[PDB]
Amino acid sequence: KSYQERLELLKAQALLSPERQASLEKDEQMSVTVADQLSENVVGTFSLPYSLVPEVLVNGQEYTVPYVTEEPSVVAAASYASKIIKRAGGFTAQVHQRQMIGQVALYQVANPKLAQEKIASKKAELLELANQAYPSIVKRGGGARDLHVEQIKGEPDFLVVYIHVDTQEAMGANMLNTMLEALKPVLEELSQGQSLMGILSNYATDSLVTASCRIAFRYLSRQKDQGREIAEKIALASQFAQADPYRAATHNKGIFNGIDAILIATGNDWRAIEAGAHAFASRDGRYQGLSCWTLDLEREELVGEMTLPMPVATKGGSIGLNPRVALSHDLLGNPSARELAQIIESIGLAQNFAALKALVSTGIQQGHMKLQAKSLALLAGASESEVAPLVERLISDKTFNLETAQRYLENLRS
Amino acid sequence: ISWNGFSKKSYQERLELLKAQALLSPERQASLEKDEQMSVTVADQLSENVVGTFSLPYSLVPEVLVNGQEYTVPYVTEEPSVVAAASYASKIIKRAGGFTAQVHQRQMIGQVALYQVANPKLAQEKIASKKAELLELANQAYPSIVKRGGGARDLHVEQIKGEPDFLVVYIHVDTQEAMGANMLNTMLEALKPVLEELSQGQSLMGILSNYATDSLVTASCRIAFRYLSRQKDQGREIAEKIALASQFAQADPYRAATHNKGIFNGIDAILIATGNDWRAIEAGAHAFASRDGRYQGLSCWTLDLEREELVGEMTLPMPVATKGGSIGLNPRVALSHDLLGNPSARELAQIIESIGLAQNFAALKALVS
Ligand SMILES: NC(=O)C1=CN([C@@H]2O[C@H](COP(=O)(O)OP(=O)(O)OC[C@H]3O[C@@H](n4cnc5c(N)ncnc54)[C@H](OP(=O)(O)O)[C@@H]3O)[C@@H](O)[C@H]2O)C=CC1
Repeated sequence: KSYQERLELLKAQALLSPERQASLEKDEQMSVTVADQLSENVVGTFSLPYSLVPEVLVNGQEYTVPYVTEEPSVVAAASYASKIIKRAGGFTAQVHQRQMIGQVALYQVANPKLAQEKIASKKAELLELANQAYPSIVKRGGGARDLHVEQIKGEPDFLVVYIHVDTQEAMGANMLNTMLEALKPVLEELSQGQSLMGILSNYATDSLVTASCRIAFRYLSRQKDQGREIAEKIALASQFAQADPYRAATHNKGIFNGIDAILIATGNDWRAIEAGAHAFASRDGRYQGLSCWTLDLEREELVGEMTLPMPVATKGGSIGLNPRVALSHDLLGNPSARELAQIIESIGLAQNFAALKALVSTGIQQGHMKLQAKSLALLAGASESEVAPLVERLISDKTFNLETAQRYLENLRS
Repeated sequence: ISWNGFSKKSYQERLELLKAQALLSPERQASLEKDEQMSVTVADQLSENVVGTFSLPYSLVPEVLVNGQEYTVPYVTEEPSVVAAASYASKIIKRAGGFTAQVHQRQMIGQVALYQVANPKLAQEKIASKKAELLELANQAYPSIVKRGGGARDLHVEQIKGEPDFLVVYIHVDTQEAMGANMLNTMLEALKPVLEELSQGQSLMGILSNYATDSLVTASCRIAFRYLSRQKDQGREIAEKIALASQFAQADPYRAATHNKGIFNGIDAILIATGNDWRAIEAGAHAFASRDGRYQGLSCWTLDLEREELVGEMTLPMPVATKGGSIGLNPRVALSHDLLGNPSARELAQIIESIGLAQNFAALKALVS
């Protein structure tokens, strides 16, 4: 469909209220005046494409997901993956926890063991102090929930106080930074040490979210053995990303083609999600692929699963200022942060699935066979003028290999 | 002329000050003054299912001094204080002589993964013995790049034991001003048949790698203590605390993630402005951060007590581009490159690397002060 036909179709689907639909048809943008409130030294605005990924089925609810990407084929891939996985029942997703982590680092602590025990014994008192430093969140039902103290040996040694905070629908960088700043004096007195910093942590292991899918082999190919072969290769591709960091970077980049597209569309901080997830990818001592694809040979199903820190937000940042971000949240039915996180996780896994399927699939047939035959021609030692006759003979056979290329090369020259 | 007063100037006055700097041609200045955006029609050719466009702020970071050359850096970010921090850091570091940056190598890596190789050692030697023949085969698969002076330069083979074992053929390719995903993927498709024949194995995939360790770029600065504070000794204390914060990021992954995020507030901002793939740079760099077995901070700040200097350094994979993709289709991306003086990709990599370190400096300074 054309651009305009896409708008008519979206209008007929009634996914947007009449006002939002009109806004989108006028392609309403954040104004320079509002942009001037989001950033500094603003001299204009910058536009990217805004696309829709239909039929994203998460926990039995179907969504049309907005994407902002400049990379060709990314949206098409996500739509393709979503369609297949919808046939296979959609995604199942869950939030394990949703809390943000902040830390105060202390140094020059003469007696770290005692300091650790003193601080741990004042846990409730210190959590009450953080809550009083930012009193709005407790009134609204959130707040600082836990505290842990760790010694980190090295050059020099650090004593690190971590707080775990329920920030509800917000990202909470300012909340944690305010709470941590209030804790510094008492943490110094309790430890008799020096406060180095108090800052939120983007290694958001209190906000893990998991999505999965289960794809019968028949959705991968009609030829019974073929679908199994595609599934087997996708699992092998997932295993390869576990073995080679050079593959892992590309595997995970492919996930974030999708994730970053919907983060931008929803006003979320993708540098934060990227950092937390790529750090999560090396928690076992090696940088590895973030998702796992495995075979269910008994059920003949390909199983995909991906766990990430996904501390996204539905309030704050530009979510209220950029009008198209507001439209994106409306388009999704105004999900909570937890629901949004589960949608984003599914999208990331969908994006990954389309990449792996394309990576492992072979045989352009008509054109691929001439590519194959020319490579074998050259390896056989064909010179420049011999290549075209060679390829022509090869591709005209039911099958061929290097030995065929070499034998025909000898016929050519003899 | 001076950039003083630029942040407090109105939008209209900022544009006038930019005009006074004579950084842009009449057409580009006009384009910016009308805030010209990529149209829906052009967007419709860059992506699929397009139903509109999405706008973000566009800002300038002036006085970025890299290898004796001064730049006005464009930023696209939605996070308050990011542009201000980068501008603050850049001015201080310009006072301190600016950045020194160098490109160690500029090549892309692609890989073919082979499995079911009965004799990996033999396959490894057979493949190595046809190296020159394989490199020429790859170059003929994408002959336009060779006409421009690039192409496949090297090829090596590794056994990666595991479940199962893989035999991996890596190619190292000079992609010139492009990122070269299509170039490498095309060469790799051509290599699959012959690599399978040589190895007597099965090709699993042939794809470029975003772990771009053949494209490392290093940037550094040396900031006298007196540029960190007017009160003198306070400057040394700030230097000491920034070095400590850098060390904390070597010790705790919970800190390293935030440290590295803070770097990419800046890097991704200029990547978007120049039409480059920020997922690719993010992935390779975060992968680089755990090369020593632990996820660690990507930059190092150290005290030079003897010279009374705070020293900053950062090495990253930075395979950025000046040709291809949306580069040139989005009118503001074309404008961003003109704004930088149309740097080569190598030059741009050095500017971006410097920007990331500048951003990092402002984050750490604000954190410990
Ligand atoms: N994991 C990944 O990163 C992957 C990314 N991509 C996406 O593809 C794009 C990057 O791939 P890429 O191959 O670089 O882009 P292109 O496919 O568009 O190829 C680059 C084009 O620029 C031309 N050109 C002009 N000058 C030069 C020069 N000095 N050096 C090289 N080329 C020049 C080339 O030659 P000419 O016009 O004369 O033929 C060619 O047409 C990005 O959008 C990326 O996101 C795609 C697949 C995988």
